[PDB]
Amino acid sequence: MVRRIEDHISFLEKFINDVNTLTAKLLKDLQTEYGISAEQSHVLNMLSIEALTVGQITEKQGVNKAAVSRRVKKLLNAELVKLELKIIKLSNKGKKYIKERKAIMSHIASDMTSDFDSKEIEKVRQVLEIIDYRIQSYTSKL
Amino acid sequence: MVRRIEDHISFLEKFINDVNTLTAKLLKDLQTEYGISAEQSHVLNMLSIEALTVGQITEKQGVNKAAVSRRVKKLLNAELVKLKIIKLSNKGKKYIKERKAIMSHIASDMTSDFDSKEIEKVRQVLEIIDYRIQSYTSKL
Repeated sequence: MVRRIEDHISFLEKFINDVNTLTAKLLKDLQTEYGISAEQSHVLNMLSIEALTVGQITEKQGVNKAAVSRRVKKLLNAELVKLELKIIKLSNKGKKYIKERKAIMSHIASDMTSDFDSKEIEKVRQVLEIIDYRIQSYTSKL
Repeated sequence: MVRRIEDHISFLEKFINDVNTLTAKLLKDLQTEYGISAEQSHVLNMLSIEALTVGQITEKQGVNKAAVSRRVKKLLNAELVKLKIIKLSNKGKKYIKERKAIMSHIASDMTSDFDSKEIEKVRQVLEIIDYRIQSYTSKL
């Protein structure tokens, strides 16, 4: 079992890099055309799901109390995000951006899974949901 | 069905960020113990797979023409990397094995209660996806 989960782990690290490498390539032009970097794009993607504060973002991101403060002020100056700890939500324009990001992904994902059996995907998705639940739970403890 | 594939992509992205988040917190002390930052640790990660040069590294990495050359310099001076042809040293490999031990122990604990065939089904689905992604980034 040792060489087993270790193989799964090695495999998942590779799958994650390939997903990141492919995502960056498919979004280079959009970010280019919106004047934002990959890093700022990943921040808009986090806020497409829930309104966050520099505090939250920093925890999920990593060691960047200032690098986050900067990136967020830059997003505010580009009017891609807005305020209401502070109320950091997406502006209408950051939403247009997220809609054009989803539409680009959704499209190649669709063509890539058109043949999958939804009953099988559904079982796989439940398993990953439980693991996701345990990762988030463990992240909370310590 | 377009709102279902969107849900899957979002879930998939959320899963990946949760893993990256957890991975960062689990390794901070070890990275700290070795005198390196998370970003220099990513360069070791790569070199753990295959010996590379600043060429391969900058690409996969992404946007980083000289920010990568720097992290390498620091790793080279730390004696984790070794020299063109950039490889890991026996000290760099000791960091990767200890990294592997921390991750493997956590991953197996979160997974020990699953049926081996359930995990294999997940593995097969992800392999087919990774197959198709590599095949795609291959084209353009």
